[PDB]
Amino acid sequence: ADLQDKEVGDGTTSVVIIAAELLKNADELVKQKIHPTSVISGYRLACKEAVRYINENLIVNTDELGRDCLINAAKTS
Amino acid sequence: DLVAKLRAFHNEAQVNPERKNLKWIGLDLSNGKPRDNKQAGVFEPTIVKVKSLKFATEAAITILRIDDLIKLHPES
Amino acid sequence: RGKGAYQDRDKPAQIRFSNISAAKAVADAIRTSLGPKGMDKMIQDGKGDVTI
Ligand SMILES: Nc1ncnc2c1ncn2[C@@H]1O[C@H](COP(=O)(O)OP(=O)(O)O)[C@@H](O)[C@H]1O
Ligand SMILES: [Mg+2]
Repeated sequence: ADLQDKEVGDGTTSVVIIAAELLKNADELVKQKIHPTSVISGYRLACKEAVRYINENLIVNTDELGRDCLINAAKTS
Repeated sequence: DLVAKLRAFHNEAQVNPERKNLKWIGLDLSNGKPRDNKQAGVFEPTIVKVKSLKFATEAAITILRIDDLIKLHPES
Repeated sequence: RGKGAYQDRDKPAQIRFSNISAAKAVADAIRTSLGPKGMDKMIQDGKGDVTI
């Protein structure tokens, strides 16, 4: 959480919650005799593909919105 | 029900080429219904989500790699 | 002929067995972390330092 705060400044609670849920589900998989290497490889692949999908389909350019985008982002924060 | 409705909307967005505008549908916490968050002005920097995902994945991988703990008793 | 040296003292055998048992215990302890499918160990010192 401290690293997330230092490097980004927002989403500090979200990263902790996501990491804890990821660890819980990974342990649930491991309890079914799924090897931790397979779980780690799957997590890495899913993270890479999620980043790719976010960058390719879920981004909105701020040049088409103007000053209102900055105000909306600040309000959301 | 709210998460199910969100998942249904996003599934429709992903499987229907003409319903791609549903990607922006998020949560309207005041009324408890799905809402177009891009039109509602609910925005976050992309770097926040990307770094959150990367850091959380790395932390989960680091913790998951452990299978044994040795806790030495303090010498004092 | 028949019998040989009696070997009255039993301490050398006990010492050898204890050394072997300790070495085997260490080997079995660290066997789990071998190969691509071996997982890391987590060690916490008395001072509180943690290493994986
Ligand atoms: N007006 C809003 N409508 C719907 N969701 C929102 C709104 N404002 C913030 N959120 C969501 O609430 C979540 C929690 O953010 P928050 O906990 O405040 O950030 P942090 O994790 O840095 O504390 C964010 O992921 C954001 O998407
Ligand atoms: Mg925030």
